[PDB]
Amino acid sequence: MAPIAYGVYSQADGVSPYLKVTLTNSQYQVTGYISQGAAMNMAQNWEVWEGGTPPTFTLPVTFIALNNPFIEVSGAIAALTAMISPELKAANVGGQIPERVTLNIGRRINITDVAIQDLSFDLDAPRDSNGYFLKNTVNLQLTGSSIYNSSDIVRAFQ
Amino acid sequence: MAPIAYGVYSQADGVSPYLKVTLTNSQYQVTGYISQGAAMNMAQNWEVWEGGTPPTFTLPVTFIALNNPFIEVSGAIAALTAMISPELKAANVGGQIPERVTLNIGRRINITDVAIQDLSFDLDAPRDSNGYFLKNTVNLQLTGSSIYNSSDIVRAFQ
Amino acid sequence: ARGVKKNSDVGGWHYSPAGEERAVIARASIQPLYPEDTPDEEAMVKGRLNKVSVGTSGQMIIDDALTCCTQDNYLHFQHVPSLMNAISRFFVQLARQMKHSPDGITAAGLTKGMTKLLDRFVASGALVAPRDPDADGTEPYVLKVTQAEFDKWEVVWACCPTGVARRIQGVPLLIK
Amino acid sequence: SQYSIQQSLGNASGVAVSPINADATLSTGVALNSSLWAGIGVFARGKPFTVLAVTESNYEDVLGEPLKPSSGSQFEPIRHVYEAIQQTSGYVVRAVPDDAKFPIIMFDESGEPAYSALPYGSEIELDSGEAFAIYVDDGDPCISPTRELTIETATADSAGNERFLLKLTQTTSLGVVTTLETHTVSLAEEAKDDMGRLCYLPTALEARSKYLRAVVNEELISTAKVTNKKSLAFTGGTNGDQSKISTAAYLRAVKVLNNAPYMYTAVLGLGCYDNAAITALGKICADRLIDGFFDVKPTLTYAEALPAVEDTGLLGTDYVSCSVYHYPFSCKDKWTQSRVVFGLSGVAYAAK
Amino acid sequence: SQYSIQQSLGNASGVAVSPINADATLSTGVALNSSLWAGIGVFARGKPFTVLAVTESNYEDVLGEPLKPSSGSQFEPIRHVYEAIQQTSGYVVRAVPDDAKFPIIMFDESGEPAYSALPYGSEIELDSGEAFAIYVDDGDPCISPTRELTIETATADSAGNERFLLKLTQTTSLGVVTTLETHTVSLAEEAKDDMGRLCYLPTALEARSKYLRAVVNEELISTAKVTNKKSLAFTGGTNGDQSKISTAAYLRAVKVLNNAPYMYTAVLGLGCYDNAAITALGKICADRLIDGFFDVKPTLTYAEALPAVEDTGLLGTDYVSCSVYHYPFSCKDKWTQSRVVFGLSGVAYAAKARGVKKNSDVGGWHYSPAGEERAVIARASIQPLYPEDTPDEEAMVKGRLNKVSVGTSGQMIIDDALTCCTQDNYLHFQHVPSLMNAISRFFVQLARQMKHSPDGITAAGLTKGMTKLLDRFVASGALVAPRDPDADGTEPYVLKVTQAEFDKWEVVWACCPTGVARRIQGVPLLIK
Amino acid sequence: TVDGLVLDWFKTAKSRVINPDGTGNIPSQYLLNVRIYRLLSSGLTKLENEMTVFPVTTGDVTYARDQVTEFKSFPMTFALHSTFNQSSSSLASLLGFSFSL
Amino acid sequence: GVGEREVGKLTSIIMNKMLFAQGWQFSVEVDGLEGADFFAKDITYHDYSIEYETIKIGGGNILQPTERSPGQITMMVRDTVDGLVLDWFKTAKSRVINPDGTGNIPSQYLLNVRIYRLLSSGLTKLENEMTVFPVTTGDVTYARDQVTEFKSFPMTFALHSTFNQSSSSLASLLGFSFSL
Amino acid sequence: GVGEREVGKLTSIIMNKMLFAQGWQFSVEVDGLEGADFFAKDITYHDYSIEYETIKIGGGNILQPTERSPGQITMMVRDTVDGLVLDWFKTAKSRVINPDGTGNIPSQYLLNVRIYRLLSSGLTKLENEMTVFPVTTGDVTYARDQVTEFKSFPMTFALHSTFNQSSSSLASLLGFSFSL
Repeated sequence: MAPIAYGVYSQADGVSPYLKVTLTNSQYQVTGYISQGAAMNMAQNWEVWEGGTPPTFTLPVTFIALNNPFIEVSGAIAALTAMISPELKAANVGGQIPERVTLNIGRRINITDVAIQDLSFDLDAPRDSNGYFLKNTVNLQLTGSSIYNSSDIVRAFQ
Repeated sequence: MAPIAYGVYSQADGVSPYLKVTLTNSQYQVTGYISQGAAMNMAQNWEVWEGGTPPTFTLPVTFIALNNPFIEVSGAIAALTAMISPELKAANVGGQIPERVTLNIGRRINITDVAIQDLSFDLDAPRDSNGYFLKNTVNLQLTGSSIYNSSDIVRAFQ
Repeated sequence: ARGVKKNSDVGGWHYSPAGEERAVIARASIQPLYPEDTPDEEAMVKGRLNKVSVGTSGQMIIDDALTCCTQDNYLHFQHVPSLMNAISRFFVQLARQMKHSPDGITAAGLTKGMTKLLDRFVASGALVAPRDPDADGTEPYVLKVTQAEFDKWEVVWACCPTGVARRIQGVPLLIK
Repeated sequence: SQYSIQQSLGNASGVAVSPINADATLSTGVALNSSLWAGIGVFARGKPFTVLAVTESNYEDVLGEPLKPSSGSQFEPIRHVYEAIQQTSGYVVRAVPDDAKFPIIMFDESGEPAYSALPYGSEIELDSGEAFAIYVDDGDPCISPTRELTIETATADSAGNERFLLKLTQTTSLGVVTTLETHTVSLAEEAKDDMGRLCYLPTALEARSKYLRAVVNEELISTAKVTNKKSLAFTGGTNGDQSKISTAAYLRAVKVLNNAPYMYTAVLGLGCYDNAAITALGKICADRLIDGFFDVKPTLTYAEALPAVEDTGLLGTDYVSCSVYHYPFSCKDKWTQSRVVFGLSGVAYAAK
Repeated sequence: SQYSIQQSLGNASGVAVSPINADATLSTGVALNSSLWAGIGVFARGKPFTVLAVTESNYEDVLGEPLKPSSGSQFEPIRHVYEAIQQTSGYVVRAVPDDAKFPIIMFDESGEPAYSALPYGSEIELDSGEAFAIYVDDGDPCISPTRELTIETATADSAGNERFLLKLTQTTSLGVVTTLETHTVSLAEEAKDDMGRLCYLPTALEARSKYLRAVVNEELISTAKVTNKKSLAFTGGTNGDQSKISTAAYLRAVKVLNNAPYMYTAVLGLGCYDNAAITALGKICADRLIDGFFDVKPTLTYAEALPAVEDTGLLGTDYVSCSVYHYPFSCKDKWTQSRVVFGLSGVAYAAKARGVKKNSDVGGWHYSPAGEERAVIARASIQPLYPEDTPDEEAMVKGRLNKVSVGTSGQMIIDDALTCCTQDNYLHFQHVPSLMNAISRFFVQLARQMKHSPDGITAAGLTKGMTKLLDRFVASGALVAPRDPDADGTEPYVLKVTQAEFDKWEVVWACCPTGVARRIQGVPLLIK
Repeated sequence: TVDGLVLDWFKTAKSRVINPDGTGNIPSQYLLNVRIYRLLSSGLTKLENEMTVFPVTTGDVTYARDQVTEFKSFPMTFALHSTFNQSSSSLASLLGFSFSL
Repeated sequence: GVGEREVGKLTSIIMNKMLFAQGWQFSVEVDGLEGADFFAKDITYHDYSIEYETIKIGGGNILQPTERSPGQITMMVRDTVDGLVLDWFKTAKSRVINPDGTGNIPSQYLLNVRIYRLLSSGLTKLENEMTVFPVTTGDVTYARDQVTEFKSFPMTFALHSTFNQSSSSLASLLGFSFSL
Repeated sequence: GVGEREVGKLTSIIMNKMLFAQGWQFSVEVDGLEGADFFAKDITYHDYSIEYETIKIGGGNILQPTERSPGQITMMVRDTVDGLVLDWFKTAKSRVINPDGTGNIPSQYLLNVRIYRLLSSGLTKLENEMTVFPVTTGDVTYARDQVTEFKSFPMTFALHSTFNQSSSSLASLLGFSFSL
């Protein structure tokens, strides 16, 4: 079925599925919680209105190593850095891309193509006996693949 | 009569009509509350006075899903993003425009032509059982269609 | 095993042994013994065996999720009987853990253990709401405990499991 | 495998799709539970003199396909329901004149079949012979499509009671055979399946079966046996004439609608022009404190349509909560692109 | 090893579980004893013509497995008790026709087994042979389902008396064999257990087993021998045709109800429609000053429903404590999801029982047995039986029977609180007879507790008893001050106490109740 | 009381106010109409103040055995739904507190 | 007797003597603690509070409940001859936090505290069950001037979470450890 | 005698008289201080508190323990004729901080405070041992109005660390000094 997933992917967390943030691509899935501080912006350029700009997104997500840190924090951050990191030397020069992932929000608002342009977080949070992190707050900066039209945008929500 | 409207459009909210912000175009209407933080600015350029600048508006509006979130929050934000998003590929290349909306304030101060140049808000507010938002504060940035004259401006208020 | 232990707290036995999430084999140079012969699905499912095929990616896939139960009852699925087996095993483990204990607290302990087990089950998602709310409503579990003599605590427990749509069908329709 | 597609579902598991035929219909939706309407109409299928909670999911299915507008004056109700169901559901009542008859097939002691047809509402009885019989009740004259049944043995019950499986299907003119049900039942009174499902014949017919009803001799059921009969078609069914409907049928529909304990906020004319029916509906609207959407005959010009309201006799303070319309126009058929005339009642109710 | 699990618990410290079961329904309920009640029913299993106290945990088995609607006319009582149990326990009396016979297995001197069947109520006698006999009394025909017995031997006692064990098992249609119990017993005339428990054969059998009784010949017990036997199943016993029900059985059950030495304030029709039985129960209600819950045939349309009240014969000033019910609709089965029809009498009883039981000091006897809190039928897919037929309001009112209307959320409320009291007097309501019945009870127990007391104090005890009981009623709000102050005064109650001789004390009390509002008036108008 | 019916009611109230699953409930099903009336010489009551409120918190309450002369008692705090549009309706209806999206 | 206020007081007193109970039936207990029901003397419980926000609208503000701000439990207890309560607290905090400083699995050091209501027959019924962990006993004073009462102290326990009140038994082949 | 509450009270009283001890067996002492067990009159101890954070999740907040926020010891003491306690405090703070202002090695001025529990035979057993250093005695008042009690003061000592509670003896050839 789907490829490997990280974060609070299973229902065993016993948390509302709606409040879960999900990113999915052909080979990786990351699931997290909709944390405070999220924002988005769309705008245009003019001087006479010239044109528009693609959508922008600023999503901070908090991750908790409730039971299995290896799959919930370490694997999650590894997948995230793999996705943001442009893989342009994978011995396949005929098609190498920095790769884009699809975003699901509230299980009903879907962005088919969005680019993870920026990532940051802190590693100073406390750890476990093995040493894997217990908590983190990773903030993400995301861009639309194009300047989407009104017909493209308004009819994409549920 | 009028096309579809969103927000606190009906009187069933039992709130003073004067304090309602309204935007209207040929096919969409959005009604909300005059929230704190609103501001506006007009200015000119000089070096010898060269010329002027169009009016500018910064309107934060708060929306509450009192009874029907589908029509009051989700539909409202969808209409807003439709309006701000330039629809320049609607199979009608003979006339495509980013579209402008008309603004009514205090039911007495009307801006016939204003452009929604920027929109932003937060999605971290709590939701319902289905998952529609209960509350939001959307800030808007608006521009006049031209550098309006004194005869144009002063005689437009009530 | 890998599917059930993907979950970390207790595991999920409600997983179907069909589809390429698990049923991917593709050893090497597969050769059909009888290329002309094809399996009969209805006779196969009646016979309670398990049949195989090839997926789009060329992997070898087991296209069945049924046990060897002659009767068509809900035991004839695969994951569900494993669900009862797992819950029964856990119940046995907890009962043996609380075994050989003085009376007066045994009932409270067993109730608490079963309640927390139910909590883990609903977290795992195996415990789901009843299909028919007319009889039991949406509350999917029931428990009682009684006594016979100095011994013989009779405990009875009924639960609503879930399913993975073994009965497979579909119909799209037209509009013109 | 995923490459195979079936048509009917038994033990084998697969994904089926619609066959390649000449015609097909659809109806999908969810109930409103907000505000309802009621009205009398004549349609395809459905029990006569019967109320039917019609929604977007059953509007095209249990009411049959729309009839030809030139095929009698029965097109007004079908147009009204077509225009109304797209937005709102209702509790439409349907009745037909006594001329219509439904068919029945009798299986004797040996299980031999005999075909018969009886007027709707008539009750069939079983004498010394005629071991049992099954009659269709959906209202279809079994002519478009046809109803066929295939019966054979099956596995026994946990009690060892002998059981037989029978499957019902509808076959179109072109030969498409779509099953409706396939059930295993037994003559045993206490026939319980391993699921605990009862396999008793009459209980199964009344509970799970929805188009056929069976009468069985309680003294010959024990001695009755089973046979192997394949694709048994009902004959003698007839929808009768619907252009002329008796005022007796009109008033029977009126009183059953009155007695119907189902919520409906409004009443719709459905194109009926019977003056007595219109007056009865008006008094129903009055004494139930609702809105009515009556209409006058479009075929009359204004000069005589103006008096037509008191000609009908619905003017007065009693009929104060109702409204009456007029449509002096002719539009294009959605299917036969012909000059079709029907009222604005359903769309007016929908707008309100 | 120790991981494999056996079938059932034997004698080892361990865990044995049964195979998973799907066709087994079991529900939760704790009785609070708010309104003791009973009824005459015809079921499977259980001792007929006897009162059995049925709780929320035994109706499954002691009452027997529920039958289906198509099996005669005996699903009505099982459904009725099904809704009744969710409030409080019952004292049901089961009745069987003459066709019912229980099976008996006779063991000879050497233990030779023979089978026989005898009608219920008929005695048991043993000939020269067949040393003793054992018969099942649970009411199960032992054929659908089946039960078997096993006999083995064991160690002896201190006195050396032979001891043999009997094991009972049940087998279903599939053939799953599940043990139930086992008991050792010694044939000795003076057999005793190592606890000192009585090991005398019939005595031990009645002491332990609640399912099997035995008869032993005193002249053959000494010479009776034992043997090892397996799979001992009763044959030839069955209840017969339960559809056929006799007025003789009805009256015998009524007699059993009367002679029952237990309190019960309410009685049910419980699917009984025999006119003679209805009249008998009406006389029982009259002469025991209790409440009756008669029901009529649901199939009766309103045209013939009205004469049915007169056909009852209970119309009059005496049979006013009772109520008569009807249900002219069709519902859907919970269990078999079938289009079924059964009376709402038990549902109404449960509704009023719940509505009264929320009140603490005495219960809201005055509460109208209706409303969203009570008037909820909501079985499944309620459909009208006779949409063609139409009721009449005034004819119905003079008929004094209970009809039903729409409720808040589309559910279906009993829109009536009127008894079958012919005369249009203030006691023709339901709350008024409720208060006479309640006060009758309280007066009875206070009198009985003060019975046989030295004189000089009885009047005082009566005075304070009256005061306290009025206190409970005024707390409940049932009784209020009179609405006529000028002529009728403002005192909600008044008392008279005196005596005639060494005996025959007399008390006369008057009280004024409150309103219930079972009809309302409303008129619209507009200021335009 | 003996059974802790007040705590039971509070439990039910807060449950209706907020889903333990965490989602937001409709602010119409868990709203209660509190009212204080003034009595009369004849026992009759007249409206004095009617608020539409919802529970928030009972506060940090102390329970022990040292309460050897008085009963364990606690306060409950209710917050009004709104200082504007003090409206309410009955759930007991065919169209309940639910709405159309 | 027949006056309105006499009727009111009579009703009040009857329903009071029939429906009122003192704070008699109560029991606090903790898994793994023996006699703690005895040694503990006081309890102070708060499950969680729920916070509102104000929104300015015209002449009115509307406050809406967001989120369950969690509470805590505090138990005032006397110890025994051996200081078994301090011993238990030492063990508890040790399991909570490694003295080496690393973070322990938040499943091994979680305790199921429960308060039940007693009955007339001595039986107990559930009243509140929390899953908590120790945090601090507070700044406690010890001296010799305590010449009429015993040295006693409170302990504060914080709930693990106001969401998913779940627990399991360590006594199993698959213990509280997991698979990475 | 045979009533349930009589049984309960009997059990309670027996186990109370068999398992309860007053705050009798206790002893506070410090290395290098003679008679301090006598002169000290009160003790207030706190090892450390552990802080949690809240995290917003849906309708719930989850608090997790991070880190041991340290505590302190405070000892209320009366002195002798010579003010030996003040003398000791002077010496202690002198070793802690150079009056010239430089930082002393945090090994020479660290004291091992320990509280033991006494026994019926007068023996003592370890109850708590901290490695602390003086910080401040607080704002103390002295006058003549103390006409029925002695001038007494508290001293506050801060632990060296909540981690690596280590100490060694200065009395050695390799003293507390080190190699740079």
